[PDB]
Amino acid sequence: ERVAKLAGGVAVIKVGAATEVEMKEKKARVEDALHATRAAVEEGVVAGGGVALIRVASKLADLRGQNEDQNVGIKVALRAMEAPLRQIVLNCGEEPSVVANTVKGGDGNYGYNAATEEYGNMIDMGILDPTKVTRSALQYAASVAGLMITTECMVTDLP
Amino acid sequence: ERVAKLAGGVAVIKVGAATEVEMKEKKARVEDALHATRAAVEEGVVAGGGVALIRVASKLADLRGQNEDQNVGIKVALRAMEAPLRQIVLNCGEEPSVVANTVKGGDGNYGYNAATEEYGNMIDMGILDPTKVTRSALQYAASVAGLMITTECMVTDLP
Repeated sequence: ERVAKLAGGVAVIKVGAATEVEMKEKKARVEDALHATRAAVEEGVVAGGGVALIRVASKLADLRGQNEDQNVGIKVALRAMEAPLRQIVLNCGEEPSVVANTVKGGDGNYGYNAATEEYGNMIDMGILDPTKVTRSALQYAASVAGLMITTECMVTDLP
Repeated sequence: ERVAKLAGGVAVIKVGAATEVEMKEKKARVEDALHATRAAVEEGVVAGGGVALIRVASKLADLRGQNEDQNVGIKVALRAMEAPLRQIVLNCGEEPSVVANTVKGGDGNYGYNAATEEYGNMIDMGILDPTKVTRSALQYAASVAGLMITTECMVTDLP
């Protein structure tokens, strides 16, 4: 904060809306974007639409572990890596597996543009997620769900 | 017509079988088939796997009615025409929308062979439904469900 006061400078974004329920959801989105850009800057961008994830899943098609159970454990994460793309499509009322099949038929930054309903190069269409966020999504989900599946017993209060 | 009936004799069939159950059971299926056949003859075969229906749905992609409600009414039947294929696939434990997407990507008699789990030409693979049956399925379902959706009030006995 002090470095900006001295350096460079300090900027304020003022959000406009007609009402107050609008003000709140809008201010919340600008706050969200403000963070996501700060993350991209410290950690770049990758193809959005969750294609980045689908792309790393095919790169790791040949990853193996110390034994067969570890292998299924890998295939479990890879298969999960498809889910963001799969939900995005499902929220559009469209066939999620059919979109996924055809994105997985492509290469590099080829993806589905859910807004316009046609395939293309995601970076060219301006659909970029920041790397830090995609990474962070993955690391954290993995961390919790990893633990979660090792649960054999649960202890809680009575109803 | 009187000559044809008379000169002419009557052909008979004796359904052979191991068990009296199967026997009389098989006998049944026979009389059935015979039916459809006579009918099939009077008015043939079409690609099974419910592809015929999926095929007519794309031919009618440009059908319209007297007003917008009539239009939705058309899209409602077309969308339904996909259901047999969709159930067949769902009974195999496989992704029904993914199969449908790829059959709809094809043409003519290209379909899914649920038995062998691979796509191909349905007539070549011997998967044929008789026309009279496919037609008749459609006409009757339409007839009842058509009426059914116009229901605003129901009158029955007390529980």
